[PDB]
Amino acid sequence: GPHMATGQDRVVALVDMDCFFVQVEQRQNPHLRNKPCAVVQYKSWKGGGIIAVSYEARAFGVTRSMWADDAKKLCPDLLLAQVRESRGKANLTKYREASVEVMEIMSRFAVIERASIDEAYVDLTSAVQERLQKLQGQPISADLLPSTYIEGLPQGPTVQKEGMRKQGLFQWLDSLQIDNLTSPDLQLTVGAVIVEEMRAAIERETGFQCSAGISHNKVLAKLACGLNKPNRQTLVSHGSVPQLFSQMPIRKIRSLGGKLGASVIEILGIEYMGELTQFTESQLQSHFGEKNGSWLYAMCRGIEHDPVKPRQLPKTIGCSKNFPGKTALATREQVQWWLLQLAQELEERLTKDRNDNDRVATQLVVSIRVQGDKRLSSLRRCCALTRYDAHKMSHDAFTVIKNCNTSGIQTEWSPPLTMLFLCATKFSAS
DNA sequence: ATTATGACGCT
DNA sequence: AGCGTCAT
Ligand SMILES: Nc1ncnc2c1ncn2[C@H]1C[C@H](O)[C@@H](COP(=O)(O)OP(=O)(O)OP(=O)(O)O)O1
Ligand SMILES: [Ca+2]
Ligand SMILES: [K+]
Repeated sequence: GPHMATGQDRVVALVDMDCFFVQVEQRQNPHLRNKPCAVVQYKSWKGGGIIAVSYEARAFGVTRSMWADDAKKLCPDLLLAQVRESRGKANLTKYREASVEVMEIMSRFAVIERASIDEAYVDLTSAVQERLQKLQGQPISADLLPSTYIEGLPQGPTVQKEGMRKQGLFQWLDSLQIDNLTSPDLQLTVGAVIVEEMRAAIERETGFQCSAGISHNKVLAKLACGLNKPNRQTLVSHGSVPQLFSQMPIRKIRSLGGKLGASVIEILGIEYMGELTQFTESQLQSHFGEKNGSWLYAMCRGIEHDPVKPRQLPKTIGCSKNFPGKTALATREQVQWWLLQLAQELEERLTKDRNDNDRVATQLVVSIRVQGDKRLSSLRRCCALTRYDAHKMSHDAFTVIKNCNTSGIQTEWSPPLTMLFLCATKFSAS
C-alpha cells in the first residue's frame, strides 16, 4: 500500500536514431533519400554485408546481416552505400562523427548516457520540474505533442494510423491532472514535450530523424522507443505496464534477449514479462541469482533503478578485423602487417581523442581468434599503452600474442588467425 | 564468410 | 586479470 514503491520517481527517455548509418549516407548523397537503400561493408564477397537498412527497403524484406547479392533478390532496385575502407579495413569514422553531432545537441537539454553509436538515455527529471514551474499549472496542448503515442490508448467506448494516435493522445490529455506538480503521469507528459523539442532540434541541426521512448526508467524507455518507429516517440506510463507486459515476450526486454531470458522461459515455463509477477523475489533469486532475481521481481512490475550514467564519450577505442575462411592469417609477416594496419587506425583515433577530450589511454588490449574456435575471442592479453605510436603498439601486440603460435616454423603462424583486435582502455585525464 | 564495434558482469 | 554475455 502506502509503503510500496512504484518506481515513478524519475523521467527517463531513450533516443534512438532511425536507420542511422543509412541516414548519414542519405544526408551526404541526396540521390539516396526516400529510396530503398542499405549500407554495406566490403563488396567482393557476395556483394558485401548489409549493416543498415532504410525503412523503404525493409518493406521488401531486406535486413541486417544479409549479403547485398541476396538483398538484391528481394529488392532489385535497392541502392547501396559502402562503408569507407582505409588501411585494408572498414573504417567507421563518418558514423562516429555523425554520432557526436547528435550527442552534443542532446547534451544541451540534459545529462546523457551514450548507450551506443546512435542511442542515448536522458534523465529529464530536473528539466521536467523546471518546465512545470514555467507552465504555472496551464494544461498541455496536443499541439505540443505532434509525434507522440500514448501506449495503451485509445481504449474503451477512424481507421487511419495518425487518427488513432490523436485519439489516444486526446484521451490521455483529457484525463491529466495538471494542477498536481508531483503527478508521475503529468511529469511523463512534460518529459514527452521536452523530447519533442529535443527531436526537433536534432532534425533541424543535423537532418537526422529519430524515435524516442519516455517512461520512468531506462528499460521501459527503451521498450517504449521501439513501439512506434520510425520518426515517432512513445510514452509508456506506469499504469500501462500490466497490459503491455501481459503479452510481451520476455526476450523483448533489454538484457533478457539471450541465454538468461531463455532460461527464465524454460525454468519457469512462462512466455510473457507479466507472468513473472507470480513468483516471489526469493523464488526468482533462487533460479537467477540475487542480483538478477531482485531485478526481475521489480522489472516485471515496471520498476528499475539503473541510473542514467553521466557519460557522453566511449570508454574504449578499438579496432578489429576478421579474416574468415581462406583469408585466415597463416604467416608471421601477415599477422604483423595487419597488426600494424589496426595500430595505425588506432593511433589516428587515439590522437584525435586526446586533443578533443583531454584524456589518454593507458592500457592496450590485444585479442585474437584461432581457426576452429567457436567463441568470438580465443585469447585476450593486456600490456601498457605508454605512447601513441602505431609501430610500438603493433610490436607490443605481437609480443603478447606471439607464443600463441604453435608452428615450429616461426615464419609460419598456426593455427591461422581469424580475428585481430586492438583496444585502448583505462583513460586518465590529460 | 557477417563484421565492427562497445559496456558491463563473473571469478 | 581474462573470459563471457548482451547489445548496437
Ligand atoms: N550487428 C551490427 N554490425 C555492424 N553494425 C551495426 C550492427 N548493428 C547496428 N549497427 C550499426 C548500424 C546501425 O545503423 C547503427 C544503429 O543500429 P540500430 O539502432 O540497431 O539500427 P538502425 O539505427 O540502423 O535502425 P533502427 O531504425 O531500427 O534503429 O549501428
Ligand atoms: Ca537506431
Ligand atoms: K540503436
